[PDB]
Amino acid sequence: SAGIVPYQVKAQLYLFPGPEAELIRAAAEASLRDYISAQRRLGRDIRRSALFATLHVEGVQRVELQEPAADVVLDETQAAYCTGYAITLGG
Amino acid sequence: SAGIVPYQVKAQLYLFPGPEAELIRAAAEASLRDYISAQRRLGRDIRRSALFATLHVEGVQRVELQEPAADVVLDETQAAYCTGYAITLGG
Repeated sequence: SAGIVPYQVKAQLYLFPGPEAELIRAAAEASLRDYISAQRRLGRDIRRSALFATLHVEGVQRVELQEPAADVVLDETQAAYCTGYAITLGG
Repeated sequence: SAGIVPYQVKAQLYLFPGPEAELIRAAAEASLRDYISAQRRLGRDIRRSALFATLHVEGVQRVELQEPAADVVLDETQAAYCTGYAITLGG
């Protein structure tokens, strides 16, 4: 099999309309980048449920998560690598 | 007129191998009860993404959320009511 498993995170955040909206999105992105780094360091699977939790910073009413469409499960010889992310407002 | 829209929360928690499973489960349930009361008081929609975030307390690796199977979206005259919950351990 391939040794590196690629994944992307594509999500839309739905917020209440207000001036903090762009900031909340940046907070969600920072939280995500922290998650990406942590999972890389700990070599863990990428779970949709954890990504929802990661993106649900304060002010986020719902998260629509397009990618990854399914969990990223690694076999014993694989490592996961995030090939990019796109966190936008729904909203 | 508009009534009350019922929902239940059925989920299984998959935890990281380590401490006592039951304390983590109680914390997730406690977090859930807070979410239920908060949404009822604010009359907001019930979103699966928010429930994932709610159940992802420390120690939780993955959340399987059976119910509610879909988001509970209310019109301007409706209210949501949780008719019960079941938070169990996966493995």
